[PDB]
Amino acid sequence: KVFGRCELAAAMKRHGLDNYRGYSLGNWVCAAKFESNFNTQATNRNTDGSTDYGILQINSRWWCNDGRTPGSRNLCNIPCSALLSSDITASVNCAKKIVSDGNGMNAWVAWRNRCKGTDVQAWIRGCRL
Ligand SMILES: [Cl-]
Ligand SMILES: [Cl-]
Ligand SMILES: [Cl-]
Ligand SMILES: [Cl-]
Ligand SMILES: [Cl-]
Ligand SMILES: [Cl-]
Ligand SMILES: [Cl-]
Ligand code: NA
Repeated sequence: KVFGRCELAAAMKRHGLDNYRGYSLGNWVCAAKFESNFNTQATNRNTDGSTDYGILQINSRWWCNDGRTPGSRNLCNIPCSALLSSDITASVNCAKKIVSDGNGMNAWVAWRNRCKGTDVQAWIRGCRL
């Protein structure tokens, strides 16, 4: 599913992401825009043989099992295909583990390079939340 900006903001708010570990909702929308272009089906293969899955491009080396990433962990305890669902619940629950891990949202390279230190409130402007 390809989400609208406000539709996704509302879904993330209902799943408890607004101010989760201090990150306002605009941060999560900005990250999703630049990671996946708001497309739950996005996949991208990395040089190391790991793959990034879904709206928040969660990586198979640490967070999910795709059956093809040797010596990988599955810290979210989910098949990576669960992250491509139109229901963002599995992605959100896994993102909460990731952002609690010590690096905060710096774990998302697109957030660090394209969202961090920008006016992220702009991503939820105009939305009925
Ligand atoms: Cl947009
Ligand atoms: Cl915000
Ligand atoms: Cl694997
Ligand atoms: Cl594991
Ligand atoms: Cl699994
Ligand atoms: Cl959803
Ligand atoms: Cl933090
Ligand atoms: Na894995």
